[PDB]
Formats: sequence, structure tokens, C-alpha cells
Amino acid sequence: DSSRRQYQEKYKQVEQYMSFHKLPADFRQKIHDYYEHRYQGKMFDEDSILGELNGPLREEIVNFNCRKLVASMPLFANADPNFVTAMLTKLKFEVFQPGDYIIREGTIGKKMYFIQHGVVSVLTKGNKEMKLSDGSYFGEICLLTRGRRTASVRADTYCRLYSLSVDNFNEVLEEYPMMRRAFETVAIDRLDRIGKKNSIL
Amino acid sequence: DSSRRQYQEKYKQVEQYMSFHKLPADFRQKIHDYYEHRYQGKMFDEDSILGELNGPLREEIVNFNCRKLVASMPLFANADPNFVTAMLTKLKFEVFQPGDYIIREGTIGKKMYFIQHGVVSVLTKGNKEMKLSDGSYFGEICLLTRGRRTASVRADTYCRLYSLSVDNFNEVLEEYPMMRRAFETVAIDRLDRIGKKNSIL
Amino acid sequence: DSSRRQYQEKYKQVEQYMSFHKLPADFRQKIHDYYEHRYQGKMFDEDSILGELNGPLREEIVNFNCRKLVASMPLFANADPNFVTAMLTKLKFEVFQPGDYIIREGTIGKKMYFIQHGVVSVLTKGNKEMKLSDGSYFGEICLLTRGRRTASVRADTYCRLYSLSVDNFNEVLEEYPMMRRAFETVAIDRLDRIGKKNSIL
Amino acid sequence: DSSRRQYQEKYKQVEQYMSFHKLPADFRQKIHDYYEHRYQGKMFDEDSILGELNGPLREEIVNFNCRKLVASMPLFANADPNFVTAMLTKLKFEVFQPGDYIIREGTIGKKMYFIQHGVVSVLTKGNKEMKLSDGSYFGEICLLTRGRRTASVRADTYCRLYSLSVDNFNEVLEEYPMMRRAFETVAIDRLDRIGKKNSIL
Ligand SMILES: Nc1ncc2ncn([C@@H]3O[C@@H]4COP(=O)(O)O[C@H]4[C@H]3O)c2n1
Ligand SMILES: Nc1ncc2ncn([C@@H]3O[C@@H]4COP(=O)(O)O[C@H]4[C@H]3O)c2n1
Ligand SMILES: Nc1ncc2ncn([C@@H]3O[C@@H]4COP(=O)(O)O[C@H]4[C@H]3O)c2n1
Ligand SMILES: Nc1ncc2ncn([C@@H]3O[C@@H]4COP(=O)(O)O[C@H]4[C@H]3O)c2n1
Repeated sequence: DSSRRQYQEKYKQVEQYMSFHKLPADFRQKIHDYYEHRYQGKMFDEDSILGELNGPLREEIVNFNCRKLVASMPLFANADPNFVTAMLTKLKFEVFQPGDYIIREGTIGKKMYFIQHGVVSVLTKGNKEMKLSDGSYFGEICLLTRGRRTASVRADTYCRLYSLSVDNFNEVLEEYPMMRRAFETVAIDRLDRIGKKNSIL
Repeated sequence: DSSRRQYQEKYKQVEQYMSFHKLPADFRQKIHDYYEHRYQGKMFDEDSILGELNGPLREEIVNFNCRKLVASMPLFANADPNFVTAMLTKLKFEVFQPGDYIIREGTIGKKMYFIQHGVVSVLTKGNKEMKLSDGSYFGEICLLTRGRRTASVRADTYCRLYSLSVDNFNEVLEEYPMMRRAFETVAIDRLDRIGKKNSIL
Repeated sequence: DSSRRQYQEKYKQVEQYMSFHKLPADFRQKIHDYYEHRYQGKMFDEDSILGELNGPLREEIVNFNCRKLVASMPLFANADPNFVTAMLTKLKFEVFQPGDYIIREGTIGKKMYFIQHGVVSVLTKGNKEMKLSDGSYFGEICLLTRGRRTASVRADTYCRLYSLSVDNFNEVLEEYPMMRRAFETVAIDRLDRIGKKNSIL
Repeated sequence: DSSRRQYQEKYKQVEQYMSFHKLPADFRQKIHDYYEHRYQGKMFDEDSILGELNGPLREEIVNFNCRKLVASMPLFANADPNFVTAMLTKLKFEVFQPGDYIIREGTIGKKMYFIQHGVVSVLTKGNKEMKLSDGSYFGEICLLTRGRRTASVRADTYCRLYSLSVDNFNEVLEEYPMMRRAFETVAIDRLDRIGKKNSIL
């Protein structure tokens, strides 16, 4: 009701904004498609909503909502549930469209991404062309080294992702420094298979 | 009027959110029950409201609202009224349900809690099983030592609590360092009766 | 229209809040009176409003609104108009009721106050009983020394004041350190006539 | 619809605010004119709007909206598109009226300005009287030296500008320190032709 009415009303304002700025018809369609995928006809102020509840219910809700994400990703599946919960409560849902460059090589990285659904392509000068899909994550290397991105990552399909900011990543690893090692091992494995070696891990 | 209408409208959005995420019927009931207890059919933007007033009226209102809390808790009852007021204006009302773990042992603590109404259980590896009830507080030990929580605390009944963040606790003790001692003495007493000794107090 | 309707609607929510907390009839009247004095039947989101404009119009508006304040107070009347403007744009309007203690001796001070209209009483252990009225200011001593308040200040009548936070005071004196001296001289004069001497000025 | 209704409604609140403060008729007209120029009958919460989208669409939208600004200004036209995008996403649209002093000499500078449309006059004690117009920028010297403004800049016509804060300027030059040199060269050229020499560039 108010959730479906909010979607319509908010989308209307998007239409008037695009009209005001005279965006072309293809660009408008693209934005429309993204809106459909990202919100699916409803809008919630999830912040305000979760902010009315308490810690325990928020945590119970986030665990319920991400059951498949958690169970399909060994890093989350085998870890301390308190660590899992601390990660989940800071994740932000994002949708990307095919061809979008989620991450650009060389740039400075402020987030990593957990793939709920979709396929992306890790691209590099080298020619290394590796896919990643449901149950994996990426963008973690630059958060561990605080270097620049080691590759570009491009959306092949529509991608439903959950992002985690560099600040929250670090706040979580402060409390659970055990799990930093689990990220570094895979990060090393991955760099290894694109002729890279970082002494920082 | 607008306060009762706000509750209904806000709860409706909660229902649509739960529906959207397909939460089970028991979880929905649990969230409904919490809402009833936490808001009791009305919603106020207490922030905005208090922000329209001045310092003196805010302080007069918070003292009126917490008269029983203040008078039933010797730490507040016997102290400097300016200290009391400074604590009260920073307290945040929270409701917990039976079985909820308000605090987990070993974790890092960012708040303590004053019990307006309810019973909680301080749980520890040891086997020490102590209850606390109306007029007491907990969660203070980790704010004084900045260690990890010394025990878990679990709600036995519905609990009406007022929380105080670690930042506000410290801002208040900066202005009134006299009262830090009053927290440390009880903290020592409590650690003593669970075979703990911290040299930090 | 929407400004008068906002006042009514906002006051209604205040009434429901007071009712919810069961405040006594005298306290309710007091809050009602304050509301009348503070808002005079209208409410504006002056922030949002001024935020739609630019720097030059904001500055022109604040100067227009405070013409009598500026012209009646020699510190503002004789100074650099850019300094005046920088002070004015950071001032916050506040109303106090008779008997209110605006400032308490011994406490830590985070603001000073410019009197638009009203009489206050500077009170001290000593017995020094000095009035201040339209065109003067107070609360500046603790901002210059960062000590504790040197006296208590109490509202004799309804007081229309403009407050300035310690952060903004300092940001303004950074840009115009010339004017710090003008505050210190009066501050010294005032301390002198209550048997105080601070070497910090 | 809601965008045109928002403009009207917001302007109405401006009228009631001006009425409340008893602004004169000329000042009211001036504010009305600014509103027309600045919003052109529509209001969007561009923040909220762009915040519903993702990084790639925001970036695509900002590039589309500023095509003429980017293509007419060699600094942007010939640079790395990622640098351009990083600048554009932080720019804030502002409108100034004829006679307005956008920048005052001697003051401390917290922003620079890119001229979308309009003519301004760089004024100095000296007597140097230089115009700048569509496709140029100003206010950059104080951001590079962190001194005081080297001149005053005054609007000759209505000016459509995009401002960039000192914090964002620096965050962008951190990532692309190559382009600081491009600002310094012009800054030196400009100081040279008003008998100034700063060793800081
Ligand atoms: N699967 C795979 N293989 C080799 C790789 N080299 C880099 N990456 C991912 O691309 C990412 C590019 O961003 P980042 O360097 O922050 O983290 C990098 C890794 O997640 C790789 N991913
Ligand atoms: N009553 C009681 N007795 C022994 C205790 N040992 C610890 N606590 C409380 O449990 C709390 C667990 O969180 P914390 O360690 O921050 O503060 C601790 C105390 O408030 C105790 N409370
Ligand atoms: N008029 C007057 N005379 C002696 C005073 N001694 C202190 N004050 C004011 O009371 C104020 C109490 O707060 P503060 O010490 O921050 O600044 C102090 C002065 O403005 C005095 N005001
Ligand atoms: N065109 C031109 N010529 C000489 C100049 N000397 C200073 N400026 C501009 O005026 C500006 C005044 O603000 P700022 O000193 O921060 O940057 C300065 C320059 O953009 C000048 N602009």
C-alpha cells in the first residue's frame, strides 16, 4: 500500500528529473529498468524501520534475509555467527546492470562486494579473464593492502550485490582479527593466478 | 490523534516490509509484540519535540519522566542533581523480549543499561547465576575498563531499559569524575563475587 | 498558511506527548506559554529555507533581521561588517522564561548569549547582583578561558536571546583575532568588579 | 507535477518567512527573482534521487548534464575522464545575481567556482579589472595556497556557477595529483598579471 505508492511516487519524481534534464530515451529506459530491478515495485525506509526495532530483532532479520548468501559462501558458512552478524548488519544492497564497471583498476577502493546473484568478469591488462558468481566476493584485495584496485570488475548480467565499506570492514576485522587471515589466503591465491605477488600479504 | 495515526501507519510499513521479506508467522508475531510494548499505540519524534524546547524545559521533562528511576536507584538518588540531569538527558529508551541476549560475554561493549522495569540474568562460564531487577544497572564494567564484556546478560521478562553510550558515559564522567568511583566500587564488588580481579579498578 | 498550520500541528503533537507522559497542568501551561513566545503562531524550517538561497541573500537577511541587535551593541556596531556577518549567520534564537537558570556557576560552558530583549541577573556566591539587559551579552568568559562558568545567570523576565556555540565563536575569532581583545577587556572589567583575577586574560 | 507543486509550496513558505520578518518590497522581489532563476519552477531532492541510483548511473547522469561545461573548458576537456567524473559528482549548482560579491579579498576561501554561464569581474586594490566568463573558473588560488583570497570577484550578470569545496578539491587532487600542476600554472599566470608572486607555486 504505502510501500507500493511510495515506489510509484518516487519513480514519478525520477521521471520529472530526467525530463527536466532532457535525458535521451535510451537512458531513460535504462534508468527505468534499474529501478524495477532494484526496488521491484516497493520502497521501504529500511533505516527508519530497523531503527524502530532493537539490536536482537535487527540481527534476527538480517540473518533471515541473508540465509542463502551466508550458507552458500564458505567464508560466512563456517565462521563465528557473531562475526557473520556483524558483517551482515553493515551490508548495503546494490544492483548493477550488464556492462557496468563496478570497479576500475588503478583507482582507490572504498568498498568490497558480495555477490548475491549474478556473474561478473574480473578483467586485467594481462588478459586474465575470470568469472565470479553467486556465493563469491570481490574487491577485498584493495581493502587489505589499501593499494589501488588490482583489476577491473565488470557486470556480465544484472547483479544483485551487497557492499561493505572500508570503514565497516576494518571495524569488523578489529573485533575478529582471526578472519582477516581467511580473506588474505584467497587474496594471495587470486593474485598468484594473475602473475602478481604482494608482500603485504 | 496524529500520534496514534503515526503508530498505525508506521506499523503498516513494518507489516509490508515483513511481507516483502517473507518472514515467518512466529517472527511476525514477535515483532508485533515488541512494537506494542515499545510504543504502546503512539509514536512521537521525541527528538524534534525536545528540539523545539529549551535546555531548562528539556531538563524539567526528563527529570519528571524518570522520577521513579532516579528515586529507586541509590546511585542517582543520592547524587548531585546536575549529574543526574546530565545522565538522564542522554538516556535512550529500549525494550527487550524474554530470552533476548542484551549483552554477550567476550564482545566489545558500546553501552550500559539502567533497568526501569524487568528482570535480567547475568550469566557466566563459571555458573554464577545472578538476577538484576528494577532499580539496578549493568554493562558498566566494560565501559570502565574498555575490556570485553565480563558476562552475558539475558532478558528473563520483557524489559524496559534506558541505555547510555560509551561516549556519553565518558563525557558525563569528565564533568563529574567524582562519580566514576561510585561505579568502580560496585563493579569491584560484582567481579569479586564471580572470582574475577581487575587491577584497572 | 502552511506556517500557521505547522505551528498548530506541531503544538498538537507536543500536547499528545505531554499527555502521554502525564505532565501536570502547571507544567503544561508553562510549556504552552513558552511555545507562544518562542514561535508566535508560526513555524518555519529556517534551515531548509536559507539553504535554498545563496550566501549573499542569507547574509543580507540575517543583517536585516538583526539590525537593532547590531546597532544597540557597541561591540557589533563599531566592528568590521564581515565580522558582524560571520557572527550573525551562526547565532541561534532561544527564549527563556522567568526564573530559568540559563547558565550555572561551576559547570562547563559550551555557548554564550546575546540579549535581544529581556533582563537577566548575574548571580554569585560573593553576593554581587548585577543586571544585564537589551544590547549586552554574557557567557563569554568561559569561552575565552575554557574554565568553568564564573557565575550563574538567571532570567528575570521572558528573554529573547541569540546563542553562539563555542566552536563557532572560535571559528570566528580565528578569522578575526583582532576582536578577541574586545571580548577580553570587558571580561576583565567584569571579573574585576566581583573580586576575581584571571591571568589567562 | 509533484516537482512543480514542490516549487510553489516551497516558495509559499519563503513568502511567509519574508512576511514574518517584514522584509521590504525590493528585497522580496530580489529573492523572488533569485528563486525563479535558481529553480525555474521545479524542485527536486536531487540527493535523494541520485541516492536511489548506483555509482554508474549517477556518473552517467552528471556527465550528461555537464557536457557543455566539460567540453568548453580545456582543463576538463583534455583530462582523464575519471578525473572529470570525480570532479563533477562533487559540484554544487549555485546562482548569483548582478552586483553580488561571490568572493571577498582577504577572507579565507572554502570553495572555488566553475562558470557555467555568466560574466564576473575579478577586482583588486591594484586596479586590475579582468572579466571571466563561460568556460572558466576562479577561486582556485586560495585552495592551492590556503592563503586568503587574492582578489574579490563580483557578478556582472546573473551567474550560473558550480562550486567545489576545499575538502572535495583536495580529495580529488589526492587521487589525481597530476592535475594540481594544471591549476598552478594558470594560477601563476594570473598572479603574474596582477603584480603578485607566490613561492608556494
Ligand atoms: N577471481 C579473481 N582472480 C584474480 C583476481 N585478481 C583480482 N581479483 C579481484 O578483483 C578485484 C579488483 O578489486 P580489488 O583488487 O580490490 O580486489 C580484487 C579481487 O577481488 C581477482 N579475482
Ligand atoms: N550482578 C552482577 N554480578 C557479577 C557480575 N559480573 C558482571 N556483571 C554485570 O554483567 C555485565 C556484563 O557486561 P559488563 O561486563 O560490561 O558489565 C557487567 C556487569 O554489569 C555482573 N553483575
Ligand atoms: N555583568 C557581569 N558582571 C560580573 C560578571 N562575572 C561574570 N559575569 C558574566 O556571567 C557569566 C557566567 O558565565 P561565564 O563566566 O561564561 O561568563 C560570565 C560573564 O558573562 C559577569 N557579568
Ligand atoms: N583572471 C584573473 N586574473 C588575475 C587574478 N588574480 C586572482 N584571480 C582570481 O580571483 C580569485 C580570488 O579568489 P582566489 O584568490 O581564491 O583565486 C583567485 C583567482 O581565481 C584572478 N583572475
